[PDB]
Amino acid sequence: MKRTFQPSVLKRNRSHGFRARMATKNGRQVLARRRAKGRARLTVSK
Amino acid sequence: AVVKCKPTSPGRRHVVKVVNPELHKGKPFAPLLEKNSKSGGRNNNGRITTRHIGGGHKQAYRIVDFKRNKDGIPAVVERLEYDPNRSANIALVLYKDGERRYILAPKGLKAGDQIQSGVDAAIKPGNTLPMRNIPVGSTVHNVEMKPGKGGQLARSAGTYVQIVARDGAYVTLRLRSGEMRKVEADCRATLGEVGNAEHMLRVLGKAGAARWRGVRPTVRGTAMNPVDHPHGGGEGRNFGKHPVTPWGVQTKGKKTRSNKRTDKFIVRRRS
Amino acid sequence: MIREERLLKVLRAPHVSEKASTAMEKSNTIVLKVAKDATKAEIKAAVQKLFEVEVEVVNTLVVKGKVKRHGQRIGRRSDWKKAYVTLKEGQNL
RNA sequence: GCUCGCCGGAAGACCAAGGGUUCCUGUCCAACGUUAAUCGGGGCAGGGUGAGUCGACCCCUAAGGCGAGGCCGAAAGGCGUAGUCGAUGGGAAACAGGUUAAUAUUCCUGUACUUGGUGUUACUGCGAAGGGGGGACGGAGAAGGCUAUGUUGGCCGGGCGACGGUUGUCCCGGUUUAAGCGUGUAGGCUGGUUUUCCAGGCAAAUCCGGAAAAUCAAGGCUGAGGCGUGAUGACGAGGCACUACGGUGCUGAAGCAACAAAUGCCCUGCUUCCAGGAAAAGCCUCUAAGCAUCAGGUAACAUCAAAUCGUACCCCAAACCGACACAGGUGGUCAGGUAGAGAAUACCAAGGCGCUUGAGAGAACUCGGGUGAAGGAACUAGGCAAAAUGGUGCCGUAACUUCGGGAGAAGGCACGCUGAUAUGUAGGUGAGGUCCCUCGCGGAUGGAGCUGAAAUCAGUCGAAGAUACCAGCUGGCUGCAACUGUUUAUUAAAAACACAGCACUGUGCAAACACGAAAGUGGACGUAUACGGUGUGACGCCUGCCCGGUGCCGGAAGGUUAAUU
RNA sequence: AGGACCGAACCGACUAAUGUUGAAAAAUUAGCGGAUGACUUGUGGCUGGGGGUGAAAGGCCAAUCAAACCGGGAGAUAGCU
Repeated sequence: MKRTFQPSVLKRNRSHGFRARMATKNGRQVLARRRAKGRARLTVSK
Repeated sequence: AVVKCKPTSPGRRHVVKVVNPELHKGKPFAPLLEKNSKSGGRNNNGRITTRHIGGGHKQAYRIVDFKRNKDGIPAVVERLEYDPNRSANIALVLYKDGERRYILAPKGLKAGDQIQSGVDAAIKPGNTLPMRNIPVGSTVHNVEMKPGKGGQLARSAGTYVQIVARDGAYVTLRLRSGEMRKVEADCRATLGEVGNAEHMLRVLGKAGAARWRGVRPTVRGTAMNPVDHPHGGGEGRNFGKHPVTPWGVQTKGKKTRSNKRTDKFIVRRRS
Repeated sequence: MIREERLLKVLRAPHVSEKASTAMEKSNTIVLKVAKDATKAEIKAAVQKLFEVEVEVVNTLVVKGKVKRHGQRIGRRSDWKKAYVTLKEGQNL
């Protein structure tokens, strides 16, 4: 049966990528929280 | 012509089509076209703001001359064309200086006919004059509401306005609603009725014919749950509410006009 | 013209393999590990000025590094750039 | 290695997405593999992805996103103009053969093509963000011309048969060849060409649009395929020779014709219909400012460039999405033979597989199937399930009906093979020849060869000829819903929803209404034959009485009545 | 010509059996409906939680829905166990 995760790299990067996060104050706050936590990977980009 | 379909399938049994054999069979005049993508009745917030709009056939926009500003220059009707963007047929016309324009096709208009706009124009259908030059008791259409703005009233197939009086800088018009309205005498109108008067006599015959026109199904409030509509709910079929819109406003008799700015231009409501 | 500086940086190694030896003895092609940002023009000029042979054409590809495990710990080797450099029938590197 | 079995519109092949070394070679068998494992998509090491022409990048835009100023909003922000992004669409160019353990339209061989930079000689009005043309567009249908491809014959090579026969109208195999260049065909579209003038195309235009004159009868555009060339080549059945028996090395005949034939191509055509069918650039053309014997442009020539990134491998799957080496899910392309209407179905080809536990035994019981005396729904909530019917042609077919239907109603007959009609018919295809020629890929006659149903008559085998697979059960009365549709993803598919139609009601356009503190936006680039809301639900005959209650609509005297003073 | 007819692909899901620590957190097998349309499908886009979207089942909005998910108020409160 068709499951929920249907991967597409373009859609992934557009919805969750670094530039999408940088485009709004709330996304920038995501990156601030993740940096403060010390995440090795801030976004889906890499 | 208004022709009845033969019942060779149930979806054809009730179809009544309107076949104008005078309409051009080729493509529209390409310089007067524009792209017109569809809304699905959604606004710039991406929200549905008018229900029951979606799908239907792709349509190119035809730039129609509602202003009729080439005054004093005669024009000959090239041909009549189908316009998907409106009920009325349109006419491709050729001006003597080589300009081509689309106009609303008035009743009686044919290829070869002569049309003219402006103060001097003859009193005959297709001609456009300021209403201070049109006799009281004339039938007109494509009537301006502000001088120079372009026609806004009596544009649908078969519609028209009656100039009932002329007083000072104003004329009293009868509209199709039956409303009496004052419009400035400097406003232009085109003589005659809008053509294609048999438009109202077509019968779609099937659900799919409504879908071709971009009309999506209407669900009755009484078929819904209370959360969805004020009419919603009930074990079996129940009503016991006063009929109301989905947003709770009475929908059988309650008047909704509130425009104090324009109240002065109305002489008598439509009744 | 490309500075001698750059040309002394662009070439890293001869690539030694059976396909490389086959290319040498069948098509007069030398196979070279080159800097990742080296272009065909730069590789041509460097080989022509430092091995004093005359170059027909350079073909390039990028080799992607292999994911590996050193003591159950995940690493990855570096991407490197390989150059097939055709020499003109009588140059004999 | 030999046999057997399975798939073959796939269980073969090639991509896109997604994955990321799983690819190839060596070596190892702890763990991983539902067993063992010498094996592996497992461990470890090395190797492997080669582009001016494929794709990305790039030029161009769609929906939509962002958005200088700007408008709006406590702040955050929202909207949006100029712009600038954004493919799933438009835009330059390469093919065949050979080669590696693993890449190839990328390497090699042979033969091509495209865009730009410079520089020659020749001619010369060049130039935009502006104008015009073009690009540039739906659905359905029909038929003609083809090709892919197949069959048969001819040809060439090979063969004479493990058991009766097999020098023959016998058997096996092969009979392939591209882009490009030349030719402009079947066929489709449009009448050209020149002079004069003009309220139009933001300004000008020699361009386009328009009006008029003269003149002429074929001009222009588009266009499959064929033919020629590419090719005195390559490929090629096979044969000989090595062999580290893995695959190479060496050499290589024939390479024609007829017929059939697409869902592919002409075709973005043609015919027809209403629901009326992107954009922008590249491209062509016009001029403005500008330049004015210059730079700039148009042809032929030389010469330089065409970067960068992807390219292995899986890809209906053991490599992607499903926790698994999971009977699930996943868009596009290719399309052989016999039978068949067919991409159904059966058996096969090319190609790929036997699904990572086996060995016995032959109890009950369970699962999936086969057959069954006599009876035939007695079973059961209910014929649930099963059995049955099933094709083509022709005969024949009721009530009722909105005249279409109902209808494949029902019911019934024929059906294999062989021979004759007719040494293979009707039909289709069609060569040589001859004739004409405004001269060719021509037209007319011509009819060789090829191909080929169906029918009838006569015989003939079986229990049975639509013999397998495949493939309607039928009829009568009645409720409900007109109908085709839609729905509770995962216990409900219905009488529920929708529906065409009908009615009421709102709405005069800065519409009513909706989203939004607002600006705005949708409604709609619509205008009462329109648009919103509500109820009813095709169609036919119809739709009675009640305004006391509640709501809505109108009223404007009297009472009561806010802030205010 | 047709929301026309029969029927593959394709889309769906009416009946039965199996399966129910499944081969599968909805499938398999044998039948079944639509199959030029109100059809189906790829790629990308837009609508955001009292909000969307809904041919309307309170359906669906990432195996979650009479108010999603994640974090925070937060050690909510719990005459109850």
